[PDB]
Amino acid sequence: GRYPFPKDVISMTGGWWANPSNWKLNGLFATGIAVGLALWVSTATLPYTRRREGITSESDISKWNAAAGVWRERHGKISTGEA
Amino acid sequence: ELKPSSAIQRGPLNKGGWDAPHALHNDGAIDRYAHWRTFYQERFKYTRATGKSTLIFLVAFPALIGYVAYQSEGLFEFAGKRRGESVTTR
Repeated sequence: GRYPFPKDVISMTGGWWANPSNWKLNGLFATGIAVGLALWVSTATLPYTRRREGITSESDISKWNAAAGVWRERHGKISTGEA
Repeated sequence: ELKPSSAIQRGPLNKGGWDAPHALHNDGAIDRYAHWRTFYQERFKYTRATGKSTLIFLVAFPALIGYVAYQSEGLFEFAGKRRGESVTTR
């Protein structure tokens, strides 16, 4: 279409047809940030990740159920289906 | 005879400042619309429609919520239940 547009206002998105001249140059910076962002984050998030299945033993969780029974018998609790 | 003293030398007031150029061509219809709106209460009266609205939202609607709130006061106790447990307290 290419209708005339008032070039006075400065928008954060650039405006109507932002085609600035050093786009070959400034893209060397932002992508240099972008890659430089991502690998910097991915290492930092690395010790915060974990494998879901198989983090502890079944023996630990079964002893936790044993501790549940020891707790619940001391409180004297009926089952969910007992009436 | 009784006029204030001659030692006043009073001057006319300014608003102080600059004539901003008028960035708005006001519509007299829109202006009298909004001026009709913001002083609605100075011409408000009682009709059947007024009475219908103030029947509902002033008396009937709070009485509906009062039938809700006091009758259902502390019934529900949704903390952790079981299949077969009562849900209310009454």
